[PDB]
Amino acid sequence: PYWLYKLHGLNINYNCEICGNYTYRGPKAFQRHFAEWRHAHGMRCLGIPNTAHFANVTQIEDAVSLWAKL
Amino acid sequence: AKHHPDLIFCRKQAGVAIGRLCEKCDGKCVICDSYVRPCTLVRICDECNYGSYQGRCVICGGPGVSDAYYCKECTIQEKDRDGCPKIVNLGSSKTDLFYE
Amino acid sequence: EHLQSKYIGTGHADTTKWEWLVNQHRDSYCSYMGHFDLLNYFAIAENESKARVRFNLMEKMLQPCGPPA
Amino acid sequence: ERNRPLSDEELDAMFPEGYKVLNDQPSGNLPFLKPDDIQYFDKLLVDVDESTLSPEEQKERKIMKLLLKIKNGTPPMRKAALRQITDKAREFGAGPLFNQILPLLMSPTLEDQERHLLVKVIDRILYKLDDLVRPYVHKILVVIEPLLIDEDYYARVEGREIISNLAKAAGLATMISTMRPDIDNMDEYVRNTTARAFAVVASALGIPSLLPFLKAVCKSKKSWQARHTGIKIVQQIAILMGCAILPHLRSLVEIIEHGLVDEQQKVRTISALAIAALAEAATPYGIESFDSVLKPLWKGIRQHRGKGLAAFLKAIGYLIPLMDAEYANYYTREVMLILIREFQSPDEEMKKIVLKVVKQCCGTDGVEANYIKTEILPPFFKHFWQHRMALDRRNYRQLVDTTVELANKVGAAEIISRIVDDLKDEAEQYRKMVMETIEKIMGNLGAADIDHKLEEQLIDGILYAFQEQTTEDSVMLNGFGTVVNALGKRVKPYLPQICGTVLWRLNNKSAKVRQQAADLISRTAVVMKTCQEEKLMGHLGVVLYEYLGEEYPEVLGSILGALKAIVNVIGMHKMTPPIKDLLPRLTPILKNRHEKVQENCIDLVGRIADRGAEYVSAREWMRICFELLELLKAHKKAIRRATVNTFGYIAKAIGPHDVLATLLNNLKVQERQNRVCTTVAIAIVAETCSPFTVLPALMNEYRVPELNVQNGVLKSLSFLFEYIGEMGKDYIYAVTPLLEDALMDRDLVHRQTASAVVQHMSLGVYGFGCEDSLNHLLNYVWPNVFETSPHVIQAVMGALEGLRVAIGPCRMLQYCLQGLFHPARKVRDVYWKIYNSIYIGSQDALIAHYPRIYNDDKNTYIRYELDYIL
Amino acid sequence: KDPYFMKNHLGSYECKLCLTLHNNEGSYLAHTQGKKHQTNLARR
Amino acid sequence: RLPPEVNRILYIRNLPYKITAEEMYDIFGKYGPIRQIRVGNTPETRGTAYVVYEDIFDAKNACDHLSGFNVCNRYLVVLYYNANRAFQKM
RNA sequence: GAUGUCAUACUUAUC
RNA sequence: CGCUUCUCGGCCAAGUGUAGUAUCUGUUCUUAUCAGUUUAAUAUCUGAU
Repeated sequence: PYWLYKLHGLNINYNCEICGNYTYRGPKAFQRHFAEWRHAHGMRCLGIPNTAHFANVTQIEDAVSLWAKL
Repeated sequence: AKHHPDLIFCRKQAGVAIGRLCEKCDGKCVICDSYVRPCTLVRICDECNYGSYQGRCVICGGPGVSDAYYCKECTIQEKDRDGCPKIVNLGSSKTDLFYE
Repeated sequence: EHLQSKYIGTGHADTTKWEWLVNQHRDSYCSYMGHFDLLNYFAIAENESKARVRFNLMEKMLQPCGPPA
Repeated sequence: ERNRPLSDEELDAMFPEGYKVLNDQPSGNLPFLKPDDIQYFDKLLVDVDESTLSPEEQKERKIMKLLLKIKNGTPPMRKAALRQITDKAREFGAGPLFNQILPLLMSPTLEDQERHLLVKVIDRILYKLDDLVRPYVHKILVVIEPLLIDEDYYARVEGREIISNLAKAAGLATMISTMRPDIDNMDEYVRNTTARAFAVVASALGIPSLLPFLKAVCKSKKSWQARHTGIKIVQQIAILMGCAILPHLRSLVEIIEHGLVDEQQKVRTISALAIAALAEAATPYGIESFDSVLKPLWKGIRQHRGKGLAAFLKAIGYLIPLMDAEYANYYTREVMLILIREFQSPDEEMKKIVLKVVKQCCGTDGVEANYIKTEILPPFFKHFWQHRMALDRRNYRQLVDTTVELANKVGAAEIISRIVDDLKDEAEQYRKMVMETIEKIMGNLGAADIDHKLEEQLIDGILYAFQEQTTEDSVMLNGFGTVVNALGKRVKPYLPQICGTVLWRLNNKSAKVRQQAADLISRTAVVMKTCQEEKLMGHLGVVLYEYLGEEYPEVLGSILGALKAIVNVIGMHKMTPPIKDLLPRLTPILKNRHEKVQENCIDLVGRIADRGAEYVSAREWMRICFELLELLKAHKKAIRRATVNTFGYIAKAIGPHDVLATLLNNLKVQERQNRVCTTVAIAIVAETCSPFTVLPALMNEYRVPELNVQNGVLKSLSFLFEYIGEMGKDYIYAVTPLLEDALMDRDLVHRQTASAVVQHMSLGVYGFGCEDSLNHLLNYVWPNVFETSPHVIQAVMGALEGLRVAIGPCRMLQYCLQGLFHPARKVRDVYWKIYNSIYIGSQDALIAHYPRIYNDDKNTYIRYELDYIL
Repeated sequence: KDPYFMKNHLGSYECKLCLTLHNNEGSYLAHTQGKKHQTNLARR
Repeated sequence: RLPPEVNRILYIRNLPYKITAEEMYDIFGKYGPIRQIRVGNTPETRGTAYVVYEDIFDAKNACDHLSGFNVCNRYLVVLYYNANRAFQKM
């Protein structure tokens, strides 16, 4: 259905530079996949621990500065 | 009152004129419109009680019978320290039923 | 609308932080000038009397936070 | 339509079986169009078929169809059309809406209900079209101008409200620009309507906002019509605002003093009427701003005679109580001869002005009673006490007020001896006016001045006025009751003369005579106990006990009121119609469909349950508690308030165990005004007896799988908490898991009832140490603030306003924290409203509960005064 | 024998397949025929 | 000025079964001319009647001064005629 | 999820 | 009509008016970009394309 995909914010391109510049078809889907195993495995390669401060972090250069600031 | 949302109060400077209530609205509060535990009387303003408007009902507007008073829930919530609780404009209440 | 014009210090949905801070500072200055205990504590903290503290609190009511932004 | 004759077939088709006889329709389901209303809705008879033929006027066609459906359609259809036109007033625009509304209201074949609906639509379409009806100000003013001068007071009030809304929406400059060519018009009625609209705009927008415009309009010398319109507008603004023109009295008096010196007598009469209206407002204190007005006015009473002299005499009589004592004495000492010379005036307006000035000329010191009784009262009795004065209401009420003022000034006996002769006349209006004047003289002064030579004549005149009454007015019965209350013990040689005329009035062919006799027995029931008359009351009660079989319900309700008055004036257990043979006698009387008869029966049943509950065998009360559930759902708002007290008295007498099950079984009726009236009765029964006995059963009604029963139980719990108040500290832990479970329901009405119950528990248990359950209920009431229903939002606001006083303003400021600077404006507005309500509830308490804010670069916000410590 | 109509805790009717509410008993019997209930039966 | 609930026909409940047509006509014609009167002759319709008047104002006066009137069977409740309430048995 | 027609049901001691 | 006896029975179609609201039922958008109003962000609208 087009209406259930337009009302729920689906079919909207979002880019995640942390998990290999992956694609996401929803803001709520991106917010749910941020606290997931795939984002934790993508952030574990850079050495950043899985905390609540890096929930809305997308770029690796900003996440590295947020990890060095703490 | 609380039943009609289009009713507005006077909210002027309260003087020494005590409010009055008719026989159809005797015992009911001015704001909460409750009949239990009266705590403080209502003080009307000088513009709402002058000449022919003396001793009239605050809610309805007819001839007053008893003295007007606020409930116990209005005195503790600082609702009696506001302006005059006199209904001035009558909109969508007791106007279409008279023509029908 | 009329609530902000009748009773000052209420605020609305488009109220900035500077006006809210100035209203809170004016309310704190009015509570310090009204209560005798806070004025006595402010006079015991400094070396000035109650009249000098009241004159300093009354002159600080005009823009207590500074110029607006 | 409702009085059209019907044939036998239509009458037979509307009756069920088992009874023995002893194109012209626009586009479908649109309502019936009148043959004279086929001009405004002429574009609706043809089909729309909107395809490459739909301009912006096609929305105006839908707006005209909605107006036609709201004008003569169904009231649900009218409500749907009003909801469609109020929510879409900004998208439709004020232009086509005004262009469709203005010729519809200007039709010569309209009605009162259609004009009222058009005025209601114009008032509801004025709140969304603010600052947009400025070119349509004159087109709305030309339709709202004859509404203020109408006969009905409701239409005039609606026109005044519409003019105030138009003045509030169009500002001050647009109304002054629109009302500027409407002052020098040729039509006098249109000029008076424009002056009334200008006075309404000045009352709605402030007096100094239109004071220099009115001063420029009054001081301009081009024609007498503009000055007359300005003086009429000033007089209407003085007569509309009573005590609001008192700070602006000098600025109006300085403009009014320029008049009454011109060659035109109409402008002088208008200036004198404006001065009288301004002195009317300043009735006790107008002299201060009037010393420049006393000199040309009084010479106008001396140099000329006519209507202007009558207006100057009215202005003098209005300004005379507003001056000093010596000035009022010097004014009344030189105006009594002019009042006596104007007693033979054939004009009705001059006679009315003289009767109005005679009440104010003798109201203080200076005027002796002997000179007023010698030279003022015989010409007032010979020239004003006629038959033509009682016809008009404005000429009867002013004459009655002047007679009451003359009786208060001179004496009550001198007026009674002159007004007792007109009580046995052949006219009903003059006798009613004389009875009202006698009742006012008895209520104000009294009956102590009346000797024994006039009291019997007055009682005979009152009996002749009551026995020869043709209307259904209660003035004669109230006058007889006032005479019996003012007489006191002086009516002891009158009770066989009166009551013997009462029972003889009880047996007649007419139906209103028995009701009038019962009303006279009910009004003279309190005068029998104070005069040591107990055998007559015991005979009248036994007579009225058999008088409950009158076929007229209007006489039966009056007989029930007389029986209630006899039971109130005498003892409850000492009545010759005793309660053992009256309470079963009233049990079939309670099933009457009338309003006043059932109200009197419910009042008598409540009095018998409160004062005589030991006169039954405890089985008829249980059978009357089931008939009390049918006493509700009546459009009178009085019997439903006494039925709950009667149910509470029955629960206090027979025990709160049988009436509670009857109240809980009647909770599922799915009808309005029947479940709230039973919840209030259950709350009154829980508040009269111990509420703990009603504690598990009210917890049982929420266990039934019904929404209406759960809502009625929650409303009964909220009403019981509001009636208890400080006694709710012991019943809060039992109602806490009920309120915690009712707030998590999907239904918004149950959440609003739980919020109201939490508000009642917070307002009742404030200052008792119950802030633990209130903080638990606030955590569930806080997600209910984001509702879209206004009733649920008002219940949540009342719960927040009740919990801020109970749990403290610090907890309310902590719960409202981090929401004032929210990104979403729909939550930010609710948070700003909650913060404004918390500031209006307790502003000084928010100083210690304010959070710490760090200082910025340019401005500082850290409180250094409270951060310091000694 | 409809396995989708259930009774709620407020004395109403609930269609679990389309997840719809109905106040009276006459609205649950009129909700079985329609565009949404047929699509929910065809999808399930 | 009249509410839309009033009509030319008025129903009466809990009427005495031993009442004759003359007494019912005398009770009905006190407020004006009565056009028709139908009394129930069924066990499911006993104690009820329908009185239709010629004038709407006379019918409103009869409804105002006939409700819960004195009657042997019981209070002579006189309610307004409704189309949906009269056909409730069907 | 929204719209515009229809029906059902609920709330404010409204009359 | 009065008194006595037997038997039977009683007592201690609830309407209309006003304000607000939650559900089905009959329906519509796979238009690719660009700029703007708006929205917390979507959605929607205006243009140009």
